[PDB]
Amino acid sequence: FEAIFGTFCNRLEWVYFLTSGLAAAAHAIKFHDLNKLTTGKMLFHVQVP
Amino acid sequence: FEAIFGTFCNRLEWVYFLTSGLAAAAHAIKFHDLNKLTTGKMLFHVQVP
Repeated sequence: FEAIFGTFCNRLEWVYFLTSGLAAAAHAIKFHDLNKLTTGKMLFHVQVP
Repeated sequence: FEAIFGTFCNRLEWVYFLTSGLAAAAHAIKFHDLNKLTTGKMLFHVQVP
C-alpha cells in the first residue's frame, strides 16, 4: 500500500488573561465553588457629611 | 494520510529457447557473428547401410 499524505498545522497565537492589560481593570478570583452560588451582594454604609 | 491503496506490477514469466521442449528439434550453435559464413551451402557425409 501507499498513503495519500496530508498535513497538520498546529501553531497558534497563545494568549493569557493575566498577560493582557485588560486584566488591570479586573480583580481576578478563582472560586472553585462558583456554580453553587446564586447571587452575591455588597452592602455599603454611608453617613452624610 | 487520508487513505491508502495497493499497487503492483509483475515481472514477465520466464521462457528459454533451450528449456522449451521444441528445442529437442533444434540443434542450436552459439556463434560470434554471421559475417565470414558467406556460403549458403553446407556439406554432409552420409554413410549407407
